[PDB]
Amino acid sequence: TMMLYSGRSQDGSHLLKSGRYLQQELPVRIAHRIKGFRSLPFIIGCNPTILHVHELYIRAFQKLTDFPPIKDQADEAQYCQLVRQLLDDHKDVVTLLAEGLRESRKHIEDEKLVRYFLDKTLTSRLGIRMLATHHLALHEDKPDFVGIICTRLSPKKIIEKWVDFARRLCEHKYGNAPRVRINGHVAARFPFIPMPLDYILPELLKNAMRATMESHLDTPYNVPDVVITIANNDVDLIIRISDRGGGIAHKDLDRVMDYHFTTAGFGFGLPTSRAYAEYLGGSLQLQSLQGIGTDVYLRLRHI
Amino acid sequence: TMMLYSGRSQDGSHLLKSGRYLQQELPVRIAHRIKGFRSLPFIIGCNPTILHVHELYIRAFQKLTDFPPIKDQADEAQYCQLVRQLLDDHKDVVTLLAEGLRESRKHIEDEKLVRYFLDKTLTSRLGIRMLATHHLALHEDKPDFVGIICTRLSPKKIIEKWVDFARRLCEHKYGNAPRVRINGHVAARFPFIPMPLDYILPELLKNAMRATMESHLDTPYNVPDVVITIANNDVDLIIRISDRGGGIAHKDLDRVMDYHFTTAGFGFGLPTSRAYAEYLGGSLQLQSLQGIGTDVYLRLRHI
Ligand SMILES: Nc1ncnc2c1ncn2[C@@H]1O[C@H](COP(=O)(O)OP(=O)(O)O)[C@@H](O)[C@H]1O
Ligand SMILES: Nc1ncnc2c1ncn2[C@@H]1O[C@H](COP(=O)(O)OP(=O)(O)O)[C@@H](O)[C@H]1O
Ligand SMILES: O=C(O)[C@H](Cl)Cc1ccccc1
Ligand SMILES: O=C(O)[C@H](Cl)Cc1ccccc1
Ligand SMILES: [K+]
Ligand SMILES: [K+]
Ligand SMILES: [Mg+2]
Ligand SMILES: [Mg+2]
Repeated sequence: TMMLYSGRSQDGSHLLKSGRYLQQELPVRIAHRIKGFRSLPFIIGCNPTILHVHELYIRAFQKLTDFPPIKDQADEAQYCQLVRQLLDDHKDVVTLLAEGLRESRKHIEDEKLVRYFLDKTLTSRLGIRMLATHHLALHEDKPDFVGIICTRLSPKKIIEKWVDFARRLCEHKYGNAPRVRINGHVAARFPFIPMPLDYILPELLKNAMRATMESHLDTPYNVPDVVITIANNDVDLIIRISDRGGGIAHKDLDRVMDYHFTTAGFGFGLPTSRAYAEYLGGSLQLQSLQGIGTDVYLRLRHI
Repeated sequence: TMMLYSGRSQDGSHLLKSGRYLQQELPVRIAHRIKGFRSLPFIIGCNPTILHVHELYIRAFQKLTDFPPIKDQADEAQYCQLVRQLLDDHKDVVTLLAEGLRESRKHIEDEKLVRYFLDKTLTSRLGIRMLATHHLALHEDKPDFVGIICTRLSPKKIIEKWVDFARRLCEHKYGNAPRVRINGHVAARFPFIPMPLDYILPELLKNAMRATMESHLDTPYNVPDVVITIANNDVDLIIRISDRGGGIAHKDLDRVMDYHFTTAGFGFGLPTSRAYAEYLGGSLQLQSLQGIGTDVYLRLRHI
């Protein structure tokens, strides 16, 4: 449904076609988000933070539609400025929704409703930001990238990037962090879009590390490694993240995938990651060994 | 629904109550199996091997109902002889059903039907044999057993028993076998009924070993270990069997749980194991890392 244009061209004609495609596509997608807010239960839609986000989307739609049809490179250039502005203006939207919904959702009893709204809203948003960021990136001169598409992504490398990140957060909080071993198809390289991994990987790694530290309070200086296995085949990329952090309790298991649920970010890591994975044609599955640890399986389809 | 009597008594009164319970229970359960055969699609029910099994059940029902009410230890003793006879007469039933159904099932188009019949038939049969074997075992003087209930089963020990068994089959066929490492709650001991593990474990181990050998045809002398993790908590026992045997292909994944499906026993290992696990209140789940290996998770509820 959403096209990431991979074409390049000397005169910069492909930038024009891309820009014109965005211009047709973005207002429509934003209008769908606005309809989602309009259909929220009244009591939730009246929450001042939800109203703020609703108004941001209306404002986005207005600016996008106010922008004249792109006729030349000069126009396309100014359109990119608008798109950059909107991307920035909306950067905290996930956090505002989480906040606005936290209490308000407790009112209504159809708890399916908020899950559906958040799944639909956050995944459409991911898709919108991918499209827009892709267009902007077409102007960049990065080797191994066409827009936001890496032509030879290494799962091992991007995993290591987020491992370093998560380990530093963990070390800050607990004074130590599990080491991470990576095995399986460590030398794999293939065309792939980093952005979803950039959201999902740190969420899963933070979870695994927290769980490991909290279950080893007596030996923070000596905790079990987290073990990550990469499997690359013609159909999908599988990343298994296995910890010895004690598992997800039976009493918690049916709730960990709910937005807002946490035993402690703000309980969004798992449901958001799963929503993103499925949006892109993959999945996120959990296997809990209560008393031992948890295996988390991220699957993403190849391009 | 099915009670395994754990009571013991000096005068041998508990043997009488147990026997009388069997006498009430067995004919009813067998009649249900007979109704299952009666409702099989005509073309399948007419298969001579299916008819043979159908007739065995009728004959079982006749003998059980022909047996007079148990009034004393002398009677109970003779009833045990009948039960032993029937257990033996029916020992090859799974194999006969597999054979009788193999071709005949291809006729009818509702493929849900055979799955349902086999799930229902095989699990009811497991339950019946557990009840009967339990009663017979009440006469035995084994330490750590009440009937077929082990009062302090070690998952590690019973796993090692079947590991040795599977490794010998594997070595016979391929000239070598993966080593198996066991980790997690290796010292766990708890009350538990071995019989279902005795069916399931060798099936899962044979699968893992076959997969490992067939994916390492160039280095049969040096193959990846199978790794088994035990997790014991207050709710269930989890046994994870992880291999590096290349995984279950995407094109096969939705078929491996079908009776008769095999890429090579006779394609019964997985569906039978899952049926047994669920019958007992647990589950059997597969995680395939195509190109790398497979994790199989057996969960069984504590007693
Ligand atoms: N690897 C894991 N081991 C144990 N528990 C986990 C793991 N991953 C997630 N959880 C549980 O799931 C809950 C929800 O996780 P998440 O949605 O990422 O939100 P948060 O981390 O903000 O609590 C966590 O609070 C934790 O209880
Ligand atoms: N651990 C495993 N690794 C790879 N493939 C497996 C594994 N376990 C089962 N399979 C696949 O599932 C199929 C069905 O298995 P099963 O029901 O046990 O029957 P059988 O072993 O008789 O073929 C196997 O033929 C094999 O292709
Ligand atoms: O992040 C958001 O919530 C929106 Cl989709 C940002 C946006 C980007 C491009 C055009 C319009 C809105
Ligand atoms: O294995 C079988 O198919 C039956 Cl349940 C054997 C049996 C055992 C006890 C009483 C009747 C039948
Ligand atoms: K959550
Ligand atoms: K099968
Ligand atoms: Mg989290
Ligand atoms: Mg098998």
